[PDB]
Order: sequence, then structure tokens, then C-alpha cells
Amino acid sequence: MNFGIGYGTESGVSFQAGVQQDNWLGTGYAVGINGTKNDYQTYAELSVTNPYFTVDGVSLGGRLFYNDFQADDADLSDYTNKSYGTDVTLGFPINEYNSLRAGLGYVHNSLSNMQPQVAMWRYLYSMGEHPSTSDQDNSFKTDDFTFNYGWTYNKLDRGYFPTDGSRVNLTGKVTIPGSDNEYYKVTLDTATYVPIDDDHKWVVLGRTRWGYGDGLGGKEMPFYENFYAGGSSTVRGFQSNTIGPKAVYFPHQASNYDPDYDYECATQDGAKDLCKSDDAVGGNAMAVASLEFITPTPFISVRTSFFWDMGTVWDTNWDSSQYSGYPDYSDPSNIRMSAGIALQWMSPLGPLVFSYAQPFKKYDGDKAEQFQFNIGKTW
Repeated sequence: MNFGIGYGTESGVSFQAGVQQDNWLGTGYAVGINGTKNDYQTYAELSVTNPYFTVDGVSLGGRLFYNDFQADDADLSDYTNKSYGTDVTLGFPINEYNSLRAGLGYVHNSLSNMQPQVAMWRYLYSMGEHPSTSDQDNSFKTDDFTFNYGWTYNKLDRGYFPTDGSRVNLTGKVTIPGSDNEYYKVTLDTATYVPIDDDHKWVVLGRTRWGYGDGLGGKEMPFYENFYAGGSSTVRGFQSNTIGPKAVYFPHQASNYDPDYDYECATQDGAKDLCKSDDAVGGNAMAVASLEFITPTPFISVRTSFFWDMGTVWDTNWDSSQYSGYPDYSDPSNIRMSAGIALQWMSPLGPLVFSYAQPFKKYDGDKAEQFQFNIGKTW
């Protein structure tokens, strides 16, 4: 057994619990069973990895998983995704700094409890489903097969508090024939550390993250695969996932009751017409960047930095023309920005990270959150 418990502004309190024998039972294979609990998510998996499936070091890995996601608790417009699936992946260690992955996946998604909103229904209609707008009672089920690939470059001088070098991670996916959805997603992550002194105590860190995905044959990318921005790990000073399009709600009713006094963003109690909102729904395109300046810590294993984060998320399929009475969510030029201080501490109780930041470029509906932190401990 091994454990992990954590607390932070992003995800509330996290519980990890699993067993993973690194050699099993002396076969060379590594097998593991693993579970997670979040404010918004409960994940479980059995994994199996033959790390010397070839003598060069070509690994062969398998994963079987279940995931339960509640979008409301992630500060998103409301839906539930109960999914499960499998992956089998080849890994190629081309050298000490680069590895390659290629794999096949299967995933079952089943959506329920979707609050009717424009972006979500536009996807639904593109799949030939015609649900009503009066209902938050709805269900949509899909099964997909994917081809998955990836490259990771890593020449960081150190793991935890790097001082020099860079890391790059490209991850891509596309549906293969036989799937209900037809789409591709690509993601690019970048981190590069540049020291400006000999003792390597002053370091400039530059980060970027890019994501683009879209439908292939008249279909749209499912919203449950959208990108998000704004929180501790992306652009600080903003509440988790607030950056980008906001749900535009249909006039509505209630799922099994309809009392007061809380919620109901487009309640029939007072409804006529479409409701603008501050619920984030994510996007199929994304760009975040960061430049930060790492300094010795006054006055005392622990790292402090001054940072400038910035980001955007948009909806390339948002019909600007038909929804001209609402904000242009297809517009990529709404770059949000922030500035702040961060302190990290690999402490005896476990890793500690804290930050204080000021959103100085903001847009209507963006929820600010200037103090963000994360605490953790593992058994």
C-alpha cells in the first residue's frame, strides 16, 4: 500500500490509495491498482507494464480505468460523465533525453444531467441527437477508439527545483474508424529554465502550453474533451477553469423538484429567453504562457519567484453571427493576465506551494482568486 492526501484551492481535498508491485511476481511486469478522490472526480485503475518487452527497453503497457466526473464541482456548467475504458501503449526510449509513445485506446463515455446550453447542444446536434431545451433530464452514450502518440524531451538539470535546461511534451490523439466521435486533439507543453549567474541561484523560467482540437467529418469535438485555463497550474490569480467561453443557457425548469433558494441560472421561475452566464464551459483551442523570475529566498529546499502568467481559451465553432447578442467566444484575442509571487517548499510534512497574484487583465465573467495553494503528504 501507499497513500496520498492533499489539500488545495484547485481540487479541494485529494485522497490517493493504491498498491503497485514493481516486479510481479518476479515476472518483470509491473502491476498496480490505484484510486483517487477529488472534489469533482473519482478515478480508479488497474495497470500492467512490461518495461523490457524488448531488450532495448521498449515497454508495453496496459491500463484499465473508471472515471466519474461532476462538472459543477469543477466550477463548470453542469454535467456528469461516467466513463471507463482501456489503453495499451508502446514506449520507446530513443535516448536519455527523449522517449516516444504510440498506443491504442478505447473509451466509453456516458453523459447525463446536462443543463441545456448553446455550446453543448451544438455538439449534440452535430451527432444527430436532438434533445430538448426544456430538460435537464437527458442522456448520451458513446464509445470511441483512439490512436495516441507522444513525445517527451527532458533535459532538466534537476527534478524538483530545476535550474537549467528544458522540458517538452507533445501529446496527440485522433479517433479511428468504428468510433462514434470523430475528432483529433493536440497538446504541446513547454518549460525552459535559463540561469543568469554561476551559482545558478537566479533563474529565468519560461512556460507555454498549447492545445487545439476539432471535429473531423462534420462532427464536433465533444465538450467533455475541452481545454480549460486559470488556476494554480496555468494562469494564477484566476479561479480554477474560469478563463474562456461561458455557457449561454436555454430557458429551463429543474431536475426532479425545483425549489428555492439557490442556483437556477436559467430557471423557468423568471425565464423567457437565453441567459448569459459566468459558468465556464471550456474550449477546443487554448494558449497559456508564463515568464517567471526565480530568486534566492529572504531570509533563510525552498524556492521563491515573481511571475507573469497569461492565457486564453476559445471556441472556434462559436457562431459569432447567430449569437451576435452575446459575447464572441470564437475570439482568441481576449488574453487574460496576472502578476504575482510564489513560494514553494519541499517540507518534512510534504510539498508546499503557495501563491498570491493580481489579475490585471480580465474579462466579464472571469472569477478572480488571488490566494492559491497546494499541500500534500504521501505514505
